[PDB]
Amino acid sequence: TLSGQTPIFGGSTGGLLKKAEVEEKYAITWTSPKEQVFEMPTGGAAIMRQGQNLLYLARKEQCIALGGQLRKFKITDYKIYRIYPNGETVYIHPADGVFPEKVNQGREKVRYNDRRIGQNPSPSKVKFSGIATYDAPNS
Amino acid sequence: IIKPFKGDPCLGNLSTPINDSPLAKAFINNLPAYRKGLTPFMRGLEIGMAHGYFLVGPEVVIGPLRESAHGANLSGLITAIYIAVSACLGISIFAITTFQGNPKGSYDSLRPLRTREEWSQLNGGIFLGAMGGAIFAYLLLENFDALDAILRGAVN
Amino acid sequence: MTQLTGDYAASWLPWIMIPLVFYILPFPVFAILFLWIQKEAS
Amino acid sequence: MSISDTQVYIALVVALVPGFLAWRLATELYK
Amino acid sequence: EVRVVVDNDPVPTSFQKWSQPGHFDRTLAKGAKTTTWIWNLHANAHDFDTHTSDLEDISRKIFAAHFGHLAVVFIWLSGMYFHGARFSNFEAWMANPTGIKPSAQVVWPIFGQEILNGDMGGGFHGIQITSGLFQMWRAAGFTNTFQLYCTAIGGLVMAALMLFAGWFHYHKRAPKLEWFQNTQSMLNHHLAGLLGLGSLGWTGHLIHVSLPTNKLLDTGVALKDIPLPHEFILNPSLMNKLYPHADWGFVKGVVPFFTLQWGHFTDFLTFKGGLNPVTGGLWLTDVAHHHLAIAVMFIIAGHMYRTNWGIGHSIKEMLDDARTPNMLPFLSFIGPVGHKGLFEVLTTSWHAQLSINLAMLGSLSIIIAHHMYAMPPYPYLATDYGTVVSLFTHHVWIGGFLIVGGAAHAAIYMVRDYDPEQNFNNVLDRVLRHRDAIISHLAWVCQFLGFHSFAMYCHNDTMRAFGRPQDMFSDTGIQLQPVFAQWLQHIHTMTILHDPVSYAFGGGVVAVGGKVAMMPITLGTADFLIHHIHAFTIHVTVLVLLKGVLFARSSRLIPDKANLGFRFPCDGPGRGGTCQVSAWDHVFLGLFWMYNSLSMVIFHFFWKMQSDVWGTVGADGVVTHITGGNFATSSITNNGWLRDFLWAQSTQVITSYNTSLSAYGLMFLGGHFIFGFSLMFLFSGRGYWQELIESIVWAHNKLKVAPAIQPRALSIIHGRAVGVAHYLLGGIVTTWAFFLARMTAFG
Amino acid sequence: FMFLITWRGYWQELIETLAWAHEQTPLSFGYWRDKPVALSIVQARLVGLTHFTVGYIATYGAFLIASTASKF
Amino acid sequence: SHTVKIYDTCIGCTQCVRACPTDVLEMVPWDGCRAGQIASSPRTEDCVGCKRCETACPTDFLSIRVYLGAETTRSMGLAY
Amino acid sequence: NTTLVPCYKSPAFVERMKNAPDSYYTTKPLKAYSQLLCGEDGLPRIALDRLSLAVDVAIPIAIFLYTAGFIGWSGRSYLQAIKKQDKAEEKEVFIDVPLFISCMVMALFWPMAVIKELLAGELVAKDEEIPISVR
Ligand code: CLA
Ligand code: CLA
Ligand code: CLA
Ligand SMILES: CC1=C(C/C=C(\C)CCC[C@H](C)CCC[C@H](C)CCCC(C)C)C(=O)c2ccccc2C1=O
Ligand code: SF4
Ligand code: SF4
Ligand SMILES: [Ca+2]
Repeated sequence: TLSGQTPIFGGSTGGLLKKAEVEEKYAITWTSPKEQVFEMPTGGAAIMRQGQNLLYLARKEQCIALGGQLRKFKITDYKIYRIYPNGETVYIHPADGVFPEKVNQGREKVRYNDRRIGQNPSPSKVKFSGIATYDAPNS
Repeated sequence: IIKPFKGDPCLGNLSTPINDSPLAKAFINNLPAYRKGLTPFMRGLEIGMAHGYFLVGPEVVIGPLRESAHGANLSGLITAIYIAVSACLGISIFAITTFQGNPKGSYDSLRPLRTREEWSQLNGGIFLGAMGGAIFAYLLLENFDALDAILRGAVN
Repeated sequence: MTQLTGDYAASWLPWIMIPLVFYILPFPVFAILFLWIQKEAS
Repeated sequence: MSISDTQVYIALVVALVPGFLAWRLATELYK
Repeated sequence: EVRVVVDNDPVPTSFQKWSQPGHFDRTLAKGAKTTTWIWNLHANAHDFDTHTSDLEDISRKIFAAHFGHLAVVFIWLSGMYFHGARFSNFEAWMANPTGIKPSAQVVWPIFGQEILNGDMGGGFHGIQITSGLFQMWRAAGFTNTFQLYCTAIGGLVMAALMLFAGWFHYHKRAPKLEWFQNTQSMLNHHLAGLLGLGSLGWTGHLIHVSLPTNKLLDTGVALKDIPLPHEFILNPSLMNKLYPHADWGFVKGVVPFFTLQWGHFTDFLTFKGGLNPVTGGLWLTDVAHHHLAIAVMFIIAGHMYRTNWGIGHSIKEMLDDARTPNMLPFLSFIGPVGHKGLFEVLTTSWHAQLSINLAMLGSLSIIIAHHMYAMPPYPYLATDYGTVVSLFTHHVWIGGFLIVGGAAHAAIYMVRDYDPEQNFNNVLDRVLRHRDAIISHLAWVCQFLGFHSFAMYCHNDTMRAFGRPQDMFSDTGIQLQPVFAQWLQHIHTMTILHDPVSYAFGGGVVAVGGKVAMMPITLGTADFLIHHIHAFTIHVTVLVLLKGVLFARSSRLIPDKANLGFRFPCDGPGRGGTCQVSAWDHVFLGLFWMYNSLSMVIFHFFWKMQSDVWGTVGADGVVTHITGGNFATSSITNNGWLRDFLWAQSTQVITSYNTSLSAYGLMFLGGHFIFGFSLMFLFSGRGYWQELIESIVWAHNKLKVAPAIQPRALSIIHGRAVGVAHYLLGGIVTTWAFFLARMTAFG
Repeated sequence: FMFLITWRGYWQELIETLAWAHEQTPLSFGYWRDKPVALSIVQARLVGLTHFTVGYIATYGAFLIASTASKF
Repeated sequence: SHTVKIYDTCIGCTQCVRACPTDVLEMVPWDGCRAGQIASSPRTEDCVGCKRCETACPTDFLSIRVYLGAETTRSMGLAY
Repeated sequence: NTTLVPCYKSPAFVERMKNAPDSYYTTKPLKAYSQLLCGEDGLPRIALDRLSLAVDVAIPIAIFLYTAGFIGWSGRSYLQAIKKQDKAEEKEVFIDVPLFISCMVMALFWPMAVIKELLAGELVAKDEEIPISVR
């Protein structure tokens, strides 16, 4: 699962709302070799600890805007979770342990078209059909 | 001092002297919307009566009928009937339409009426509340010349 | 004059049809038109 | 010479025939 | 230590970089690929914080560009004194400041535009100026046009002095960073040396040039008999029939000041507190005493901060001591840090200093506009009705642009110069930590006031059309009296010394000759309703601008907004659409709202003055105002603003063809063009326009006349900046042409 | 002109603020069934063209009617 | 729930993956480039729609598209 | 043919010459408008007749359209000059005025220089060398 001490943050207003209790809630988890201060994605500034840190955010763009901030503090070990309200913590970033910029094997060409972009079919080819013109199984 | 909301720095509120005082917490949590140990009819009956009583106010002295006396208090009552019919229409319409699988979230405070049998009982309270109050302030306004006398000793 | 009268036939009929379709019936109508907009499928 | 008092009430019940048939069409078009 | 440090010759002086435009940005110096390089060269020429990175080299560019700016004001200030010297009727106006109209700026005889040379009285043909220069030179003691000419010469040699000092302090002796960062020493010399010695120098001019000259001009010496101002110092017996309670000698007349027998000055340093009933302005004895109490208070307050002699205050210690062991207990909510780390904000970044110096200079220029109509300071200013309105309207617009600039650089500070290291839990961190509670309650009071100021104008508009004038918010129907503002008009007339200061409050009608200078401005329901239009439009102007300052870092939409920049169009069509999420597009939207706010301040002024203040007095005592009590009854419906103000008072700019007000009728209609022209850039987007250049580039590539500077449509930000630069130009010049055609058809 | 000059992300950060003040206030027992968003990009072009058109027609169809039925 | 398709004009410069704020794209191995990579979008349910991957693609008439489709609660960025 | 009487015997134009100022704008340019056709309100109209205003309308055509195609031909022959020098990116901002004047005096006889490129086929670019869209 997840664990860690929360950073020294004096409370905010841009934090979690009733969506985080009812639908989904994200959690970033990093570790720091320093008692440094960083900028919160929910507005303000907080002091991260020296052990395992743990911060609950509301949506995934707030975690990776924070994850792109820790990479400028030379902290590139963060794990992002997604916490459903029944307690199910899935682990979503980075999925394979490796960052999505550098290539790993076993990964799949998912949502890939084997044509140029300019040779997509016309929307009159797909008239009264279920598919869109960018799905288009020919080439 | 302003600390985070119930000890959670990640929640989006602050434990400020307005929402987390001793006074303003014991005033809000004792208003009939939040008072502990009330059936939802008695919540709505007390919420309604405080609202029918004042809503006849702004139409009997600055309304279109303010020049007369007997017809002024009718147009102030007729207003608070229509304000409180169309508001108690809107909360039967609210509970029909929000309790279908998401009872304000099954998974929490400031909205402790999450059942649809606790809201259909509330709607019966605000209707009979806001029209007992609309009549009590109507019977105290059409009988105002008879109530100026008994509060001045003019009736011996 | 100082009053809304009607010389036309059935002059009592705008007296009730103008409050009906404009401020008495639409809040019922906006309730019924809200109960199928926000009605759930299963 | 305007129309009578009854001719208004005659028009109101004749226009229930395209008022109900407008409901048969609006639901057969499956709102 | 507060010592001086410079740098000997840091920058060479050559025309080598004038041949390479765009040298400051690295992407602009590599060539002009498209026509966006043309526009990016001017949008980045003064962004000195992006040319370099170090604050030592930025602050030398700031300091040397102020000198080249001061050398631009001195060119314009030598053009106002030169036009009063050679192309004016200042001789004919000083003899008779009632019948002769103030005019400079004659027009050349070409293209038939000499019809603008209307008759100004006394055979002078020119344009009636409404800038108040003539009423200001009379208060300075100018009598002949030679003294105006050698002020315009003396400013041209002061422009070449200030232009030489910008070359000298960037190319020869440029200061270092620790010379700019002693702002305690700077406040000592600006309070005492600039604002204290400036109002001590001016109170020496007033009592030696202005107070003798304006005393003899009230007896009507008709500009032969008046002496030149050096003859009141060279001949000290000449200033003894005037002001006889003093001695007026070179050493013998000063010694009442040092022996503290200041009753010898009580005839030319008064505390009368009223308007001069022969001229209309304030007493120049009352003004000369005023600058002496200002120069004392500023030279005193310039010895507050600590330079290198130990004694004095330090702002570093005063800011860092406002934590919360030591506050008042009802405002002890601002942090155990307090505002430590805030002297490092206003010293290590010039955008933090510019946002305070613009909002203070903006709010000063509206306080100035509100005081020069109610306490008119110049002789024959208050009765020149074209000058009273064109000086209120000028400094309201000037002082409202600077407010929006004070909220632009309070947003460039957050995107660029904001540091979460030095601002942990201080008074600026704690504002961003609750910024959805500032904006929630601001967007409610903008909403509370929009219903209770504007929808009460729609209630009155419907009751007046219904034929129910007893049901609307009138002085005859449902009265809304300004209870707390009618009471301050009662206080400021029951505390009078013996003359009623500011006749706007009450008591007396100053009616110096012909027209009326000042009258009581009473307040009814039409003044209650219009001060809440101003309260509503100021709050939405704040709400637009404060939303761009607090949400310049991040939001719930884009949590990495400070990495996209200050001036970016959007973050794509995602999240439903995120156009105008930047901090720039809240300055852009707060410029329309500054416009709507200040155009109702100058419309409340222009109609309340005409109906309740200005007018003419007869031989009995009653006053017939310009529109005649029109504001009280008809300014409560905005059909009355349409009919009784915009339609009925534009009969002087509509019917201003074939006459001498002909240019105001053209600027009125040329103004309506630029407003409607602005809506091409505001309403449409650049993807239509880029896809329209491509069909026009084709017709040039066909005829082989295509350019290599490739034609691109303007940016998204650049297309919004030219849609607000035209709305705020053609909406101002149509009000400038209406305020001035209406009042220079009367006087 | 509000729907044509102001664009969508001015209003999404403002509805995000009024939806904060609704969740954190007492005695406000309503709650949105579907979350308030600022209405979309190609919608406010249509919502701001509907008012431009109606205000073009209510103004000229009241000037043409009243400047002919009064001064014939 | 948008639709991020990726076409074979890719060059494997990884610039769309570094520009994505929500980690929708990732680099998988391929044979038709010198980097041997091509982008793929496995987390298209996290597509916020912002088309920031489209401004970073350097191929002319870019090799990645975002087709804005049926928007949901995580494809519209609602923290409430 | 029309009711546009000349301004000599128009009974509404002679009042514009009766009460008028002098200076330079309503005396000599007003007696030069006397040979112009003017309607029933004394304002000189511009009609199109066969021969009485054949060259009277063709002087504003031929004088303008020469120095309309004199600005255009010196701007076209300058952009073609700086593209054979392979420096057109930087010569369009910094105008090489010894060449722009040389391409101006080559455009002084442009009607006998355009038709030397029409019959030679060098005025237009051919359709397979011009950038277009997906059509
Ligand atoms: C569609 C044509 C049309 C229109 C524009 C109107 C308009 C009006 N009628 Mg009506 N009316 C109509 C047809 C119409 N009528 C017909 C055919 C009848 C005979 C039954 C009537 C009988 C009638 C009476 C008795 C009265 C009016 C009155 C009025 C006025 C106020 C509305 C109201 O309160 O009464 C309510 C309207 C009805 C009871 C009947 C209207 C329904 C008709 C049959 C069809 C309209 C529906 C329409 C097709 C919906 C499509 C539009 C939608 C897609 C947006 C208003 C000017 C009042 C008046 O006189 O004002 C002083 C009044 O009391 N009408
Ligand atoms: C409180 C300061 C103050 C005030 C009220 C005035 C007022 C006046 N001055 Mg002035 N002056 C001042 C300071 C001031 N001065 C200083 C510091 C200098 C030297 C830089 C001068 C140099 C000067 C000259 C050369 C002239 C005047 C003139 C005048 C008269 C013209 C009208 C006007 O200025 O608009 C009203 C102005 C204001 C309402 C405020 C002005 C801005 C000051 C600097 C604000 C200072 C901040 C203050 C401590 C905070 C108090 C808050 C307050 C602003 C509401 C007028 C009575 C003219 C004159 O002589 O008339 C006969 C004239 O020619 N003054
Ligand atoms: C005249 C046109 C117009 C109107 C009516 C508005 C109205 C509004 N603007 Mg807007 N704006 C406009 C032009 C207009 N604007 C233009 C041209 C721009 C271009 C730059 C803007 C840019 C702008 C910005 C940037 C902002 C606003 C905001 C607002 C809201 C302010 C809150 C308020 O005042 O509550 C009061 C409501 C009114 C004043 C509207 C009139 C109310 C009528 C008279 C009562 C209606 C009666 C009844 C309810 C009708 C129901 C009948 C039924 C049959 C339906 C408000 C609804 C601000 C906001 O969001 O507030 C929080 C905001 O920040 N505006
Ligand atoms: C009209 C318009 C354009 C097109 C605007 C253009 C092309 C700017 C026009 C400026 C012209 C091109 C000035 C160029 C002058 C030349 C240098 C010629 C002068 C040479 C002589 C002086 C010799 C946009 O790009 C745009 C973008 C976003 C929103 C709205 C709009 C918009 O409304
Ligand atoms: S889409 Fe862009 S970043 Fe991804 S492989 Fe293609 S060129 Fe490289
Ligand atoms: S739309 Fe946004 S989140 Fe989706 S792939 Fe493009 S940049 Fe990434
Ligand atoms: Ca009434």
